[PDB]
Amino acid sequence: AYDDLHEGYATYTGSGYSGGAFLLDPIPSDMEITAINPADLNYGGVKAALAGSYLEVEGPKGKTTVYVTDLYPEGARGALDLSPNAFRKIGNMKDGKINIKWRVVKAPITGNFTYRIKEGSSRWWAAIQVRNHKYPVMKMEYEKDGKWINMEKMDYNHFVSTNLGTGSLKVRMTDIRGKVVKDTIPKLPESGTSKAYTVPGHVQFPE
Ligand SMILES: OC[C@H]1O[C@@H](O[C@H]2[C@H](O)[C@@H](O)[C@H](O[C@H]3[C@H](O)[C@@H](O)[C@H](O[C@H]4[C@H](O)[C@@H](O)[C@H](O[C@H]5[C@H](O)[C@@H](O)[C@H](O[C@H]6[C@H](O)[C@@H](O)[C@H](O)O[C@@H]6CO)O[C@@H]5CO)O[C@@H]4CO)O[C@@H]3CO)O[C@@H]2CO)[C@H](O)[C@@H](O)[C@@H]1O
Repeated sequence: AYDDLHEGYATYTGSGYSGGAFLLDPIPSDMEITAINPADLNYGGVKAALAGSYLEVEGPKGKTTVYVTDLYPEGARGALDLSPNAFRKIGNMKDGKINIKWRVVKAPITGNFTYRIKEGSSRWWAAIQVRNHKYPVMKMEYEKDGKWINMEKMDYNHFVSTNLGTGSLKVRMTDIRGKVVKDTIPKLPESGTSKAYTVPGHVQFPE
């Protein structure tokens, strides 16, 4: 987002570093992270729209930036569940709950997307996650026989389709601002991949 704004409340949690719902592991233990309420997570009617986004969060004591790694199931609109190293920067740990303002911001990252091909993926069914993206990824499409096919983003932060075809995949990704970039991902196997793997991408959303 270039500009954005939300109000709500934050609490804190030790979860989300490992086994978070968005399958973004490994998460370095000293990263500042957050779980996010389902209503804001599924922005624009896209499941996990905000997975792997970064938020700037302002509390009573200051501002800080967090990586969104997990779902906050019991969260109301605007609600966030921060890691302790983030919460203590913007509020007092003696509080179980604080008022916050927050917004989607550009990821503090460098380089291009990487893609994660989920175990079980094949030409018949594949789940493809985008990582290292500067803004939330709202949409992913691949080209098959001259037409662009929309992939459904899943709760587990991968985009899914079926009968994708043989050969390398031409893909296009759309961010929360409507910016579109295109890339190529190496071919999917004929049989389901026994293990998940990552592939370096060659494109990034614009600044
Ligand atoms: O030779 C005879 C004829 O064959 C035809 O071709 C057939 C072919 O024979 C057949 O093998 C093939 O079967 C494939 C299916 O088409 C395809 O749908 C299927 O996809 C499965 C996949 O195997 C499986 O791994 C995957 O599991 C996902 C799951 O969906 C997902 O929900 C779950 O996510 C969870 C996370 O793992 C978890 O961490 C998180 O917390 O929760 C998540 C959500 O709950 O993840 C798992 C694992 O990744 O599901 C998909 C989809 O259901 O794969 C089959 C085997 O490859 O079909 C072909 C076409 O029908 C020819 O057409 C004909 O000519 C021949 O004569």
